[PDB]
Amino acid sequence: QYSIQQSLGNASGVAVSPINADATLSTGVALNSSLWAGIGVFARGKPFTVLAVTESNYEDVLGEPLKPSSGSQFEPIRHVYEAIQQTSGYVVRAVPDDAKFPIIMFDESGEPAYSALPYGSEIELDSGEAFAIYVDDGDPCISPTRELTIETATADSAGNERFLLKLTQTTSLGVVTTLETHTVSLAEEAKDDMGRLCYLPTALEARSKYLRAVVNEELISTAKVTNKKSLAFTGGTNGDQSKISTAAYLRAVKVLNNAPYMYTAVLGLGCYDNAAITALGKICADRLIDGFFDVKPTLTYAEALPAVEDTGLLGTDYVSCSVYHYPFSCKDKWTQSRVVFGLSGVAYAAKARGVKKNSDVGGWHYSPAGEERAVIARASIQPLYPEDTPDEEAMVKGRLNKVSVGTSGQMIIDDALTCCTQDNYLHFQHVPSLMNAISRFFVQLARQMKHSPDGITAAGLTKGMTKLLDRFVASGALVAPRDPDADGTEPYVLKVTQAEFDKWEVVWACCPTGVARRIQGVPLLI
Amino acid sequence: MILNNQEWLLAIFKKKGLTPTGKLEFATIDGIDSALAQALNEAFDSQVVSFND
Amino acid sequence: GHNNTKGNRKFIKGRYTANAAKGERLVSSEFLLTFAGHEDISVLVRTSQIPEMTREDVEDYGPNGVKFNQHGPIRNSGEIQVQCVETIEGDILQFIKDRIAAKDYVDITMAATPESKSSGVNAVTKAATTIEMLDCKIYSDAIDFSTEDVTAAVRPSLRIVYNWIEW
Amino acid sequence: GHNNTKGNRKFIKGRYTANAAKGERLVSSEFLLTFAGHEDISVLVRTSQIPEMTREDVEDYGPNGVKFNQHGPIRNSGEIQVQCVETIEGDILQFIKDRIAAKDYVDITMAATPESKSSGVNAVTKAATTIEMLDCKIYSDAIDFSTEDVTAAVRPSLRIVYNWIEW
Repeated sequence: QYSIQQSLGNASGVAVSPINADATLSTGVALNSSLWAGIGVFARGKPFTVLAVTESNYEDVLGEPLKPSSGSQFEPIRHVYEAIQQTSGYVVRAVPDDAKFPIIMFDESGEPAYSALPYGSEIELDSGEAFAIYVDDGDPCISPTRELTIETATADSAGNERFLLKLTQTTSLGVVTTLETHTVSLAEEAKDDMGRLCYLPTALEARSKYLRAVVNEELISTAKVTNKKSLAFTGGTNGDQSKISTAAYLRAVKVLNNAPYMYTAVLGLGCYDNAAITALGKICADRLIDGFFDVKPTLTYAEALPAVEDTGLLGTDYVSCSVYHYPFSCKDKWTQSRVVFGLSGVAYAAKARGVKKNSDVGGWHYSPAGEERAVIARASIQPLYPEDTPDEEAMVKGRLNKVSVGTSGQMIIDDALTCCTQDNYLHFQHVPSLMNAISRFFVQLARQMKHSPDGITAAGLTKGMTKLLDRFVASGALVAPRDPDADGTEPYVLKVTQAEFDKWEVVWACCPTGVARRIQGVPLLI
Repeated sequence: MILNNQEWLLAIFKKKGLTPTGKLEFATIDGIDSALAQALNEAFDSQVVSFND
Repeated sequence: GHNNTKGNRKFIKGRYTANAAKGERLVSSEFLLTFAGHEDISVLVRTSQIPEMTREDVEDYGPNGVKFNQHGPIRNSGEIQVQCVETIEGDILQFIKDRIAAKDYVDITMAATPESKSSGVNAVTKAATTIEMLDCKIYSDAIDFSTEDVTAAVRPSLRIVYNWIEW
Repeated sequence: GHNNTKGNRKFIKGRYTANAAKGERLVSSEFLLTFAGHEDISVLVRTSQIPEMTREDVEDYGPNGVKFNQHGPIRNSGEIQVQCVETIEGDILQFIKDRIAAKDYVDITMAATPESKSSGVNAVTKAATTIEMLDCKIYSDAIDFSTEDVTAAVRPSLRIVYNWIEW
């Protein structure tokens, strides 16, 4: 045996880092069965843009979870972590107005100048300044310090001058790590050792995920750069993130609305603003999609019911939107600190588990509630308001869902109701879900056959619908009518009515599968 | 989502229908002779003789 | 003649759609063996198998003649028959000679690689259809050579004994 | 019908090239036996074999029902079935008579001689495809004679037991 190094350099060897007394190892996996969406507040991230996060990116993208001691800023990341165990999704970040990002400007001689600007604003280069480098990622450099290093390199083959740009990260303790390195040339027409372009803005846009640059075209030609030691970004900060105005929330919701990624669920990740919830419900009803929302968990049983009516969801417009209430407490995963947060992303997990059962059409008839699909996996549960009992009938009248302890011992979601006051077989969760899935399939069918020599025709619209309805019958979503004498044995009836030549009409009826939720036993004695 | 009672309204399309009339029109075979006469000439074109005799 | 005959093709159509609802049927010609560190032989395999996946059974006769069969311990070790083709450079013979000369245990991976589930020129495997066998011993059988078999190619038969099945 | 179907012929082309990368496949009609000092009989052979090339196995049942198979001693001796054609001068019969009359041990070499790897009128052998048997005993079986077999030539069957395999 021989010596063992602690860190790897450029030599060929095997290194072992010192033993770490405390650390956590996490393993992830990727799956794209169903796509969710939402809004929230996080540590770092490009604000007001759609971000795609998987199980292996939700730490790099987004950021390190915020400490619960800050208050009201930790819920969204916990909801995202709970929901991401099934499939990936999309997130839009909302940031307060008093938020700035750092930037360093360079003089013709090469000295740096530090400043910060609001996220909305655009960089304007003062006369006498050659170029500026700023941070594209919405990451303030307060607790982790980011330093920039410049040194010279060999000149280009065609006589152009190039230099090395390096980025480093330093913690509060003093541990220094290396993030990125680049070869950059100020000349417009320059090439890398690998043949790629070395123009600073183009290279930074292409092969860097942290930095961007803006140059002044007039004075770029007669510019000189000298070697500089580590220079740290300053002035980049995030305002108080516990106080977010409704305007930012509405802007994030509007950003979600105009997205082409075609997700299949919308989630309220710890957002307890009524206007934002109503906007999210409007988005949910627009796209023929399911939706899950949550009321504030700290409210008692008595105050929870009016809080459901406070949001505008309760009515006939917003069908297939569910509201949950969870006044319990649990130990946080990252730090065992006894945090409280609601149930959003646990219901979606149950729905995704139900959907994964069928592979042809998805099997949307499975209800989210149940002791098998829906389980709450948390460390230790302690009721916030013991010796208190909810009024179950009032909750049912109020379209509020409840939770209960299962046979195994873990907490279970025991009901699934949508926000529809009328008695239309629609307050059951799956009944709108089947019809929404069929409607989406029909829309995709009708979009495709428009590009046909004839176009949209009544004869063409019947064959495809018969095929799709037969597939849905095969999956078990549609069943024959209960009374065979009064109604026919067919599960669905598809017919076309003529009327006049100009006006046609295509209609199909369906008999949805039932759910078993109330059971009664009657003992007797011989 | 236009939803009334338990029924949805999904889409409305525009369709065009054709109703025939008894009238008919057909072409004449008179121009085919002229077309053939013109086409025959391209055989003799693009032909050259190197030396006169 | 028969008074119970009655035709119903909606039922048959429903059965057809239900059967066709599932994706595909795996063709028996699509598989791959790995052989751990000797990955140059994977091309020459021509026949393989999947382990038994059974348990021992315990028989108990109760009162009167009542009998019950009970689950027992898992069966670990078994045999697998593998056939390979032979080249004119003695790849299979050299492999068998090396394996006999030095006592070794080799891990063998069996997986199904259909054409439908593939990207580019590389086959992609699924965890559901992948099985593994550890601590295997590779043995050979008699190899038959004969004239008047001008249309045939020599194919050694290999016998592999595994000691653990993992998935 | 099936929604999982997708065609990909680049993958199939890659598999075809990978299989064709190796040289050829040995035809079963190309071999040769030597029989040590009696090299005039090598022409008349018509069927041969390669020895078993195996090991004994030792079975041990661990705690609960866990079972392990372990390598054992090599197998030295075995049998090989060889068929020869018969001439009207009794070369094979005289050979068998002489072998029975005097107790002898003969070394037998089996090699593969493909037409592709040959120079001149002389075949060349490869160390990878050549195996040797030492201290062999040659025995005969019953030879069948019958009328109405006008289209067949008599083919005696030989049984050879080897005692060591070397390469």
